Amino acid sequence: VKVGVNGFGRIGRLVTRAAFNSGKVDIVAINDPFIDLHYMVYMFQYDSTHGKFHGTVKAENGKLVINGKAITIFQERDPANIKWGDAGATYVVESTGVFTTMEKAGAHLKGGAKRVIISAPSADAPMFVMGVNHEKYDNSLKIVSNASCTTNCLAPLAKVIHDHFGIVEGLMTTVHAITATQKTVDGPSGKLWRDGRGAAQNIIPASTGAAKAVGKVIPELNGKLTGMAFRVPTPNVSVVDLTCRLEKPAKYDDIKQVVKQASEGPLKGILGYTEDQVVSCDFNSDTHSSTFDAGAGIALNDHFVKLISWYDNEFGYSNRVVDLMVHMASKE
Amino acid sequence: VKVGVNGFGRIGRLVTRAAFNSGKVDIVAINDPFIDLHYMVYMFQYDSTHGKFHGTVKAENGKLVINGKAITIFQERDPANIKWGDAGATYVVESTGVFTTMEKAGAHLKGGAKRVIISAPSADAPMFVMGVNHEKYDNSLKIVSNASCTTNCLAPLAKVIHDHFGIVEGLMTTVHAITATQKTVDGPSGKLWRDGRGAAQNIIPASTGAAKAVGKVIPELNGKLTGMAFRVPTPNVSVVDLTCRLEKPAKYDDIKQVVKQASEGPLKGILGYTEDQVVSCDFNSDTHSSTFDAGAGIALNDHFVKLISWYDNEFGYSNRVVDLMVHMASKE
Amino acid sequence: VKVGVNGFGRIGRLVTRAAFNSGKVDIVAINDPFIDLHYMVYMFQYDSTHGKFHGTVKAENGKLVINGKAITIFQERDPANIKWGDAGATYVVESTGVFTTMEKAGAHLKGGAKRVIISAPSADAPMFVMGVNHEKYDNSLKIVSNASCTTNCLAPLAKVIHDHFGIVEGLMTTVHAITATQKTVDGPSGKLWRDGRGAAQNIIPASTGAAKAVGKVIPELNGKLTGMAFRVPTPNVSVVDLTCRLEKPAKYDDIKQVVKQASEGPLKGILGYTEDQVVSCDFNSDTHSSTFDAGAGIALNDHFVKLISWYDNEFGYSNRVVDLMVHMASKE
Amino acid sequence: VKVGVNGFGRIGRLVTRAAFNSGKVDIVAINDPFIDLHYMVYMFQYDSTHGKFHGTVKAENGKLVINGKAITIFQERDPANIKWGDAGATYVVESTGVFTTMEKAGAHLKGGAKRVIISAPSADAPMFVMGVNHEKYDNSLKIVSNASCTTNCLAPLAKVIHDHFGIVEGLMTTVHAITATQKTVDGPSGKLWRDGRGAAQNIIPASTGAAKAVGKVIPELNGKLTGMAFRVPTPNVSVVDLTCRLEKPAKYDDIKQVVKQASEGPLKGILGYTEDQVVSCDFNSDTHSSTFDAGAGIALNDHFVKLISWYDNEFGYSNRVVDLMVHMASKE
Ligand SMILES: NC(=O)c1ccc[n+]([C@@H]2O[C@H](COP(=O)([O-])OP(=O)(O)OC[C@H]3O[C@@H](n4cnc5c(N)ncnc54)[C@H](O)[C@@H]3O)[C@@H](O)[C@H]2O)c1
Ligand SMILES: NC(=O)c1ccc[n+]([C@@H]2O[C@H](COP(=O)([O-])OP(=O)(O)OC[C@H]3O[C@@H](n4cnc5c(N)ncnc54)[C@H](O)[C@@H]3O)[C@@H](O)[C@H]2O)c1
Ligand SMILES: NC(=O)c1ccc[n+]([C@@H]2O[C@H](COP(=O)([O-])OP(=O)(O)OC[C@H]3O[C@@H](n4cnc5c(N)ncnc54)[C@H](O)[C@@H]3O)[C@@H](O)[C@H]2O)c1
Ligand SMILES: NC(=O)c1ccc[n+]([C@@H]2O[C@H](COP(=O)([O-])OP(=O)(O)OC[C@H]3O[C@@H](n4cnc5c(N)ncnc54)[C@H](O)[C@@H]3O)[C@@H](O)[C@H]2O)c1
Repeated sequence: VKVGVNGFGRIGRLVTRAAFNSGKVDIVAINDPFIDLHYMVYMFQYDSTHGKFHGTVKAENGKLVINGKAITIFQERDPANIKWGDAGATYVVESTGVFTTMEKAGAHLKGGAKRVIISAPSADAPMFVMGVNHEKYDNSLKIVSNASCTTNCLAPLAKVIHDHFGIVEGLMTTVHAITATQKTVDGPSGKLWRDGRGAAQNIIPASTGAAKAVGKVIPELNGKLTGMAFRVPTPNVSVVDLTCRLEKPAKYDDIKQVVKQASEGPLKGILGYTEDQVVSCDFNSDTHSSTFDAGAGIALNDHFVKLISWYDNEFGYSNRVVDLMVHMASKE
Repeated sequence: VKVGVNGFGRIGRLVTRAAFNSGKVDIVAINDPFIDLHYMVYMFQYDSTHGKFHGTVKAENGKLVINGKAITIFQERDPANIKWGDAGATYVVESTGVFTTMEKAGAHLKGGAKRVIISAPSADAPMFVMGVNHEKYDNSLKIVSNASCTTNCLAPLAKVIHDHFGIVEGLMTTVHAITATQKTVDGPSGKLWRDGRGAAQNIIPASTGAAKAVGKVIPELNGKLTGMAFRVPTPNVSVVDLTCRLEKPAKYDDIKQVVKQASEGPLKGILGYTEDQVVSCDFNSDTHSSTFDAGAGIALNDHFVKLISWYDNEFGYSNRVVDLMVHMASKE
Repeated sequence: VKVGVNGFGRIGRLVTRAAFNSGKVDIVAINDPFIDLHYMVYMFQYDSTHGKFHGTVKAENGKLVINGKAITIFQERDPANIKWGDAGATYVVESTGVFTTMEKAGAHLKGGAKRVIISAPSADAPMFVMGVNHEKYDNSLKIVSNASCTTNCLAPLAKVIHDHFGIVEGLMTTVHAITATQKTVDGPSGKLWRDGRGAAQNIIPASTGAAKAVGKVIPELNGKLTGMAFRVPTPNVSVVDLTCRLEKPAKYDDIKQVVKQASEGPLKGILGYTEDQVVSCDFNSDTHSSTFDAGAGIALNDHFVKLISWYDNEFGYSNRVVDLMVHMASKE
Repeated sequence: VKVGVNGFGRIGRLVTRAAFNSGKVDIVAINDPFIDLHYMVYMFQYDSTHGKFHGTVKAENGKLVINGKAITIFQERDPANIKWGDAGATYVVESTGVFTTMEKAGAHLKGGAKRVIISAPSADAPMFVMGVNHEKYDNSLKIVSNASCTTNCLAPLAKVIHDHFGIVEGLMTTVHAITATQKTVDGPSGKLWRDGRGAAQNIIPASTGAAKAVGKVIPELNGKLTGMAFRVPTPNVSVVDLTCRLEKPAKYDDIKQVVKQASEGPLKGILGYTEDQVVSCDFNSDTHSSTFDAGAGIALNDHFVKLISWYDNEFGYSNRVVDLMVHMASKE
């Protein structure tokens, strides 16, 4: 399938890296009004977090050429003015953070594209998570969402645990790395005041919808989960801390067995498992959605427990975008 | 009342700063084999976290003089070889991290001191927390402990909540700043392998006894609490995240009213209260033990809730050491 | 004397802090289209780098009131649409970073202000540096500039050394803390590509005009100095490293004596001197423009030498703005 | 040639990585009293800066097995008690930082080893630098030194420039990343006071012998160079800033040509060259000793210039150790 990209940021660029890594998806066009053709070369070649690109990159005849495949470049602010059709782009990835409703994202179809994928949650487009509800996707749907990074970590874990023991109620905290909507020194952040204070200096509390959204993707758990977040001064990689009460009694060692079996069968590639003494930098550029840390958790008794799971928020999420589009294309 | 210090580190120096500010406690001797007389002047004058000392500091006749008070300096590795009595030291503060049992800390009395206070938890000496059980102290006790920084934050908050609504069960996480037992780059750390990885780079999980210890200080809650910790890259100030279940039903607003009343009456100076949009740097050099953040917490139901409280782990703890010794002395 | 502020950022707010502390300058109006009235209270009360404000701050009748003085608030993007005169603002401080030429800054006079001071270098307005050329100011000048933070550190030091021994030639490097034009993660930065890479992760080279500009402020040194900069991951405080060649021979001790004498006489308050073992945090909220570090420098010969000087780039500069306006007003 | 390692730290472990990468050197024994057999596996597998080892690692029959080669493990404090001979170790790498003179390092020959290489400067063993004086090595010599990380960056650059234009005099500064002799919070550091202040918080000045040592390795430049250092809060990668005066006149573009030619001929693999807009993270795990940055430097005139060169202090240096031992072995 042939693909386009709107917004060449952290997610936009890493999705592009992943597609050339696989060879199931082919990238044929890119739009970003604030990055010119020569500046694109530089930003794709060099990366502070994940390292130099292994391959070749240059500019020839007004196009971007990676490993020898030529790509068409555009520079528009309004999405209705982009000529996707002429270039041959059948699916579009929307990753600017500015167009997350159905009305707004709809503008792409006007330029001659078939379907659109939003790289964030949505107030009204239907949400999917690979491993959990992806089989509910249908070819009547022209606009869809891949949810948030945090929701892709929490959802696979809660499904296994709910199926085998049963969840009565629960509360979540995430300790999360820094992103591009934060600030270097104290400053203006609009309506959300704590989010504008110095990012290199502070621990910062913040809101999250990620836990209530599990209830859309798993109906049975609707109304039984919620949570919050802290932002801390590391540049990539994050962690989930889930505290919950169970229906059926369960020793800690029984919980471990069930999680390892799922990682070796149906959820291979998505949910991992480990007993080593790891820390955050050990998961930099890891491709899983969720990895269970067996040593770091604890139980008060047979009905009340605390569980711990790690995730690369940039590079894990990027690879789930590509997987989603492949599934979709097999149902055309 | 006149006092001695064994260990001139982060706690040892800041206790000394607090006592000169207050003026009920008087410091008359100091022991540290690794810091000579001229080096002591430099370390007390300048501080990276809390700033310059306002006052005068100099060296005269082989003694350390601050605002005109002369202090006797010693350099011994073995605590039994030290002559406290001769210098006139009636209480000793033990803050080296190496002598935390009753056998080991007992050596100070062989040198002619009356009573000893350990600045950390203990396997066998009795523990106290101002505001919670300090009225159970009595004259027969020669060796005592002031517990940990985390236990001084959690204990006051749980006593209010247990008294008014009742705690059935609960689980705790603390997000904590870096300390002097960590390492600048990957290296050896003994039995705890995760503790030696790079402190400037990582989020690091670790164990903590601070929640079980609440059960010794408040007998009724023995066996109903436990928890863990993460270490993150800030130089000072930490936070508690308590998830718990209640006996009597309670709306969020009712919980707020009960906490504000306690802060304004019998726990004034120990427990604070706030509704402003705060972050970690806002509590640097604050003197409270625990401050409730009303905006950051959340409730699932009338029986299931998440509560949030801040603490300066260096400077809050230092001031509680001083308060304890005053109580003690006024009962001799 | 009564004054206005256009741009309530890091400099705009700290100038305001300095004036209330001193008491010769009085603030009566403030303009910032992106910070509303209630948001202003919060940003002035709490500060990550310098700490809480000691005083009272509140909102009453649509005006901002600090220790009982009411201030008029405006919200305009175009500086010509602003009514300075009506509020009683005789001088205006221009600290947005967007209006640094004479055409552009001229718009403030159309609103009824007398004189304007630009808080940055300028292509065409005349530049002044207290201690060096401030006595050349005169009444005919309606628009002026206070130069950059780096130029206020270098200029006083070079004038002493040129007067006593003579400078043939020289080259400068500054190691500088992070500012608000940098980025949290890899991203777009216009014409300067290196400036947009992750600020928490990297050492970053950049250009600076600060050394050539010394040649406008001291005509005799025109064409004999230039330099560059590196940006590093601290939140405040910077350092100068000057390498130079001399006309008259000079031992290191002779250089020290000449610098101490100037600090104790005609440059008191501007140029400091020290022989203690200092580091960067020791100068946080210091009010000098330049402090000579005697231990850190070194000489190859009696004609070839390396000199080292520290500066608080936020709070030192803020106090020089206030001093300039006093001089000006006492000559009306 | 068969090789042993004393001190399994940052350098000790990365040298071991490099030798299995090449296949010119074979590692057969390791000594470290503070890291037991099972702890060695963990520290070699996982790395915060350079990433997971690509290969296999396990423990079998009391030995360490990497990619299937078995290695003998020892646990001694005194180097005279190690049985190098029995294990078959013909050369020994000394990387503890405690044994840097000829007397002290001599103890290894008593255990039955042939020659020793010190991974640091030395008060009396003879020093070498690949690319510059390695051809002066002789088979009469039993104990030798590979100099410091900084000296391996400066020396190759100064040789090219001195040969083509001539150096009359010069002064150096290095901006340098953090290491394991620093501290997480303010504390005791012995005789060097600034070196014990908080490493995550400050810019710290320090001494260096690296520039005078160039005069041993290049006799003609003895007495014409010296310098100093700043330490800053990044975990790896450093930079050199050399300011110097020339004999023969030279335009900037002439200096560039000469440096590029040397990088493509005799000094290929040791000295690099670049015109792109790079920053520090772009050189993480780079194998060169010195890379010239052409955009970042500047000239005041035809006789007076400032030059800039980057270096991975951990991973560049490690690969030069291995190269030295190969050369040596060809002269047996
Ligand atoms: N950073 C993460 O870990 C992460 C994880 C999951 C989801 N996301 C989501 O992905 C989106 C972007 O995240 P990001 O981290 O890549 O931000 P980013 O700033 O790194 O990237 C955004 C890009 O959008 C471009 N852009 C802006 N306006 C545009 C327009 N009108 N037309 C075309 N291009 C435009 C910018 O030039 C920029 O390159 C957000 O909605 C975010 O919620 C981020
Ligand atoms: N920093 C905190 O958050 C905190 C809070 C509460 C309690 N504590 C506890 O206080 C104790 C001290 O902590 P710190 O943070 O000051 O550590 P630190 O390393 O800053 O201080 C320890 C000091 O003890 C000295 N020392 C070592 N051996 C000695 C001996 N034989 N005689 C005299 N002095 C000796 C060292 O030179 C050093 O000055 C620890 O047990 C710690 O757990 C720390
Ligand atoms: N921080 C330093 O070290 C330093 C030192 C000396 C000089 N300066 C200079 O001072 C100037 C301001 O610097 P800063 O560090 O406070 O930046 P900042 O971003 O902290 O402050 C800029 C402020 O200007 C406001 N602004 C933008 N457009 C405006 C408009 N039309 N009207 C009114 N306000 C507007 C923003 O909301 C913001 O509050 C810059 O030119 C900078 O170069 C900075
Ligand atoms: N870090 C760098 O960038 C760098 C660069 C060039 C040279 N060096 C030099 O290499 C040496 C070590 O540097 P490092 O960064 O690897 O320090 P490190 O702490 O990382 O490694 C030192 C190791 O020595 C072991 N050790 C200590 N005493 C011992 C003994 N008696 N016997 C056996 N083993 C012992 C320790 O257990 C530790 O593993 C120093 O001399 C340093 O100057 C370092």
